[PDB]
Amino acid sequence: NKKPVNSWTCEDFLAVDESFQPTAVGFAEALNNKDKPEDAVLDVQGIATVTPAIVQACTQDKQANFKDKVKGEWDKIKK
Amino acid sequence: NKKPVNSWTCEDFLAVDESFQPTAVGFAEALNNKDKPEDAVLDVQGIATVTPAIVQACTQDKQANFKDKVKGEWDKIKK
Repeated sequence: NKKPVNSWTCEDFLAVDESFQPTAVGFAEALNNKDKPEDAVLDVQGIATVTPAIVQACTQDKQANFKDKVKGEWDKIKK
Repeated sequence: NKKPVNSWTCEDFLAVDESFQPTAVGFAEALNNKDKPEDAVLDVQGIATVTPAIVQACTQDKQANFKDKVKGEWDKIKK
């Protein structure tokens, strides 16, 4: 799918090759985090921790918005 | 690594473990799509192909700005 990522559903995400799921999550997270991009830091551990929890959350709610599942899982890595 | 990604030089990127380099490349690309997020497109196979080219380019120019090499290699791929 060449759909813009913010339009991906959880279903679209599960279709990406396994080795690249953390990349799709990192991308969605950074694109929508919207804190100043000049201060944006790569949180490898955060992305690695949330990815399986996202594949999990996504499997249980295939039609949800992918970008939205990322934010909600990422809202447990800081809060 | 706590430096903001937009401040990274090639030396910082070469320090990222091989398994997370494509996530770093995709994260850098997302930071450039902050103004109109709903139009950002993630091309996972493109990330897969270009990452090793950026690693090599960075090895030969360690002092250079990381995002600039990301853009340079991606430009050589499309155009």
